Amino acid sequence: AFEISDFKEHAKKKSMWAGALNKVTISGLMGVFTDLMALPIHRDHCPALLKIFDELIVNATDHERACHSKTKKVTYIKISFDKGVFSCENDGPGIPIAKHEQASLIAKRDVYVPEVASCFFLAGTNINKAKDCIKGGTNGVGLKLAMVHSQWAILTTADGAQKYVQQINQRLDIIEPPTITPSREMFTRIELMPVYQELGYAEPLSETEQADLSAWIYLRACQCAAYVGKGTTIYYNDKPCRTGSVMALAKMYTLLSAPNSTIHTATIKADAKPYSLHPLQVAAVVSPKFKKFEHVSIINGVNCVKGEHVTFLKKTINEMVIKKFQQSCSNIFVVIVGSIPGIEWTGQRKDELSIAENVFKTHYSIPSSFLTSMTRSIVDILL
Amino acid sequence: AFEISDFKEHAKKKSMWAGALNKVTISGLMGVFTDLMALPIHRDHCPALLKIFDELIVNATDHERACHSKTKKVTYIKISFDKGVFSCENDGPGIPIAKHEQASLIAKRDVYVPEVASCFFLAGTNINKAKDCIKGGTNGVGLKLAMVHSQWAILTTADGAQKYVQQINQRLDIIEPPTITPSREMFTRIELMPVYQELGYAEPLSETEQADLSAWIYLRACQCAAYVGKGTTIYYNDKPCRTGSVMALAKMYTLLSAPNSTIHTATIKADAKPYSLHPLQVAAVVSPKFKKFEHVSIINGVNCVKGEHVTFLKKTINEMVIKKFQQSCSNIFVVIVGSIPGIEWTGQRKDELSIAENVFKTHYSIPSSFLTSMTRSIVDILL
Ligand SMILES: Nc1ncnc2c1ncn2[C@@H]1O[C@H](COP(=O)(O)OP(=O)(O)NP(=O)(O)O)[C@@H](O)[C@H]1O
Ligand SMILES: Nc1ncnc2c1ncn2[C@@H]1O[C@H](COP(=O)(O)OP(=O)(O)NP(=O)(O)O)[C@@H](O)[C@H]1O
Ligand SMILES: [Mg+2]
Ligand SMILES: [Mg+2]
Repeated sequence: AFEISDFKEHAKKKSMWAGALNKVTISGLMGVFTDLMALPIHRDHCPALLKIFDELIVNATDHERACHSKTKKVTYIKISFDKGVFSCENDGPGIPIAKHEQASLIAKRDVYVPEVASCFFLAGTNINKAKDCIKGGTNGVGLKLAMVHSQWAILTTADGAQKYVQQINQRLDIIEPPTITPSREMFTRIELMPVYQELGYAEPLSETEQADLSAWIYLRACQCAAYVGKGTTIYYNDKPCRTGSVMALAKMYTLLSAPNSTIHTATIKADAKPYSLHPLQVAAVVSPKFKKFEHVSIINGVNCVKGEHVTFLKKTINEMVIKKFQQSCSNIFVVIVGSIPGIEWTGQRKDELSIAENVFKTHYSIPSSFLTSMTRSIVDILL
Repeated sequence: AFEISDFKEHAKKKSMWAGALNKVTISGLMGVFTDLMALPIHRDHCPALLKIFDELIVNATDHERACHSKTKKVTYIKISFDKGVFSCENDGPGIPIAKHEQASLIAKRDVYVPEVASCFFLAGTNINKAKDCIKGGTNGVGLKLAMVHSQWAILTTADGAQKYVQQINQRLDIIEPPTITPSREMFTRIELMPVYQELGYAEPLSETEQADLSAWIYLRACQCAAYVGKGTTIYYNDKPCRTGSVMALAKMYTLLSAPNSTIHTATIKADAKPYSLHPLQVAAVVSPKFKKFEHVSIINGVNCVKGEHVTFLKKTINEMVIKKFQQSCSNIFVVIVGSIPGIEWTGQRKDELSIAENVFKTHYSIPSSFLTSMTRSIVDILL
């Protein structure tokens, strides 16, 4: 009756890794539709499926970030979705094409670094992460979840001297030996076909499933375009995602509900390292048409739905609004994008970040001009 | 640079398993203080520490529940907290005192079932859980997290014929061989000393840390008292937790803010199995003094902060309120306690449950008398 599972079988059965493994109601689910307009998707979807995509996307946005290591130059992240096949490719240095001595002993066969990265659970370059490292990745798990939910997958990486191609098939059951050839290219690509039918979807995807998933991925790519460094262009199905600022994100999310609106902007800064290395970009819209407070937070490349950084903004605005009114956040839509050192995620899904609220009180300052303009707009509505 | 971790080392370093491993701001943190009054704890605390306690408590509440197995009779759950030492004991059948053949081969030594339960990750009786099983436990992880965050721990279990005592020390590094003796007792006890200092606390606990943690545990025990079956009494430091109904919970949470209030009650039922086996108990208070909607949900023994069961209640009330007003949830405090089959938790912490919203629409009915009285109270406030 007491059973012992391995990681691979556990991940196919257990919602704890990536969320539910069939379709459920995902409150707040959005996608982008073509001007770009973010719109709700009021149909049930599988959280673990969307997480396949997210794990690959955050791995790509992580790559340009140095954590006490040599700088890496990434000029593109290319995301593709067609005929059910999903791929994500970025340049910058490839995953090292070299034998991993420890994994080879554990496996009793030659195992190269990219196979460790994609096939070994609890394995990666962030196992001993510094508290100030602002990569989203931390557990050495996410890429393996993508593989375990794929009927077939191909990892291709090149390092400027060699290219490494490896098939990882049947939900990680069948790892084929890699093919290594000479090459002058340099990139990392993951291409896969999710187990759609096992996750509740039609085989092949229905028209509506395809449209919803494409819209979700496109919006995730647009979020990345605002987060990544100035040198990186994001593409979705070869089209550049032209949402490189928090203002552009705010406009896309409010185009239906409050077109031609004022966008209040702020760069929230800190004086002391490590916080001073990481300004937070903010854009907000205030409208009486908004039914409840909403934020979109892209923190360390992750779409965060809950965290004390939001509360810091809301409480600071509220204090001012109460004062000005006496002479409060339900009319606000706010976008917050940037890196925060020292946060801890509450699960592999990275839905919620955890931190002492006093980090923001001690270290960060919200510009008075933004607070004053937000307060004026909110009070006008209240009155 | 690419490192491979084992589960034990990963759990000591990674917030994904139990939450942050030092003190952070936990919005909504509450404890009970002595009449019983639930009050906020406005000090940062370590989520993983509180999760040690929760994992043991949910294991105890799970024990009486049959999932297509023989019925188990549990008459008590005794929780203790003194001098930093935490223990949880329940009766009912003990963990089997028998050699585990598979674990013994993996370990190359004699390993008994209770050592598998407490020391092997991804191991337990719920690995192949039926979708209709309403135990909180699912992953085969929680007890190991308790051990990995203990400087010392003792597992004691008895099966009516033998007693098994095993020391599990130094954050799972040092598993001592068990001592097995004849016995007529029958129970399962876990006693441990958390690694307080490593988790941010004083050694020994400060007066305030001790008071906060005791209050948190006591409130968690009171929540259990409303969830468990009629035959089980919950004790905290030997005192019975006299909060056996949702009404008693609602009163304790509103005693400071709205004493002597009306408590609206409902039992939400479904007609079809498996849902019809699991009525949901509800108690709500409506007051203009409440600043925002709040719920306390004990679902499958777990304190759930987010789930579509709440949304089902809010939307049903809102529809009525809009209609009656025209001739809405911020004045509500609501307690919901019961089992829901087919939910999936989003992480090991079980903060959020996932389900299709249509489960409630199709299967469950909220009594009209409760909806009507709630609506009258809410509309009176609006007007
Ligand atoms: N697109 C990529 N480009 C370059 N290196 C990559 C890429 N994707 C993954 N890697 C490497 O492969 C490792 C394993 O990835 P992954 O399993 O996602 O773990 P992680 O990103 O470190 N942590 P997490 O995603 O929180 O589980 C990473 O640590 C990187 O070193
Ligand atoms: N108090 C207890 N009384 C009896 N059996 C217990 C008790 N605690 C744990 N067990 C058994 O030990 C197993 C391992 O517990 P645990 O590691 O918490 O896993 P789980 O409860 O099945 N799943 P999860 O808590 O979601 O990780 C359980 O499946 C039970 O069979
Ligand atoms: Mg990753
Ligand atoms: Mg458990």
